[PDB]
Amino acid sequence: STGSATTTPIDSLDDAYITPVQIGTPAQTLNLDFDTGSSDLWVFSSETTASEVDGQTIYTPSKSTTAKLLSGATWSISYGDGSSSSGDVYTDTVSVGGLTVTGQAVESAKKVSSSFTEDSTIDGLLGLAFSTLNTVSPTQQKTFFDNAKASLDSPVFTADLGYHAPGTYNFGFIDTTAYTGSITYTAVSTKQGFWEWTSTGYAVGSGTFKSTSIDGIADTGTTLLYLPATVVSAYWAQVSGAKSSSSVGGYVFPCSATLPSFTFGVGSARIVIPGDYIDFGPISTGSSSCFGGIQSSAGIGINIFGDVALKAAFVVFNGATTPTLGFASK
Repeated sequence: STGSATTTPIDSLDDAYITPVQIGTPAQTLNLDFDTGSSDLWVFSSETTASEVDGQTIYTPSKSTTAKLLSGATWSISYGDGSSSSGDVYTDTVSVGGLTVTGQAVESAKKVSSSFTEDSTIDGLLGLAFSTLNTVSPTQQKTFFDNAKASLDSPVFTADLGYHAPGTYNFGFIDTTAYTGSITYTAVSTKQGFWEWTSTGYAVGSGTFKSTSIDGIADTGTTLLYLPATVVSAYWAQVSGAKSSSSVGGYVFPCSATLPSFTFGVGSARIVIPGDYIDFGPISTGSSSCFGGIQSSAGIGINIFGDVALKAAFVVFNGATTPTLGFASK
């Protein structure tokens, strides 16, 4: 089997991407944030505290003939940005882009933090990291990909995120028309439950490539590119007037600036992030100070190849017995 779904930026900055997901019988379609940095599929629901729902589409398990309470199971998650959610669990039929999993754990939110309430466009998350990070207790549950894997033509999914435009998540096949050149594959460590890999270095604009190992995770659920402070300083030093602002919470730059590209290494191959991808606009409406899309990972504890990096590539998440990651230009 295979599946293919379009993923759409939630706003003009590509702050996140939403992908329609069918849950239950008859289908209830929710727009979920596909997140390769977590492993819970959770949704706004009929059980969510009413004061914490503001425009989201909710899953109502009582209206699904295939929903079954997973008795005794609860979940609770916190994300790197400080947001969180928690609740109980149903199993139900879940389909993405024509690909159907029966018995998928659908984690129903009873509580969500302010960040989620305030974002009307995201109805929940669909985790695509390794199932070892799934938070369901006392019986840990499998991700949608893990459940689908054995049925898929090939045990892979791909992320093809657009810059200021829609893109595609495919399951079970590699669309050879979706990228240019060849795909370069690189080793993955699953020891922390992430799609963790090692970049071979970086370049700033037309500068010389610096060969250096950068351990990080491929994370579709993080907006920006978070790298070591040395690397990030080297980038922003090429932008006149750029500076790290503790009050704003990262590097800002004059909105009048032209940003250089940023290149990262995948084995001997190179992915170029155009400068435009690194502009996240005025820090506040009408400001001439703009927020940078490359930020320091210092104090996160891990480097994160978020959407800023991933949308510059066609990315293969290979879930074979020994997982790997593939990157191609597009």
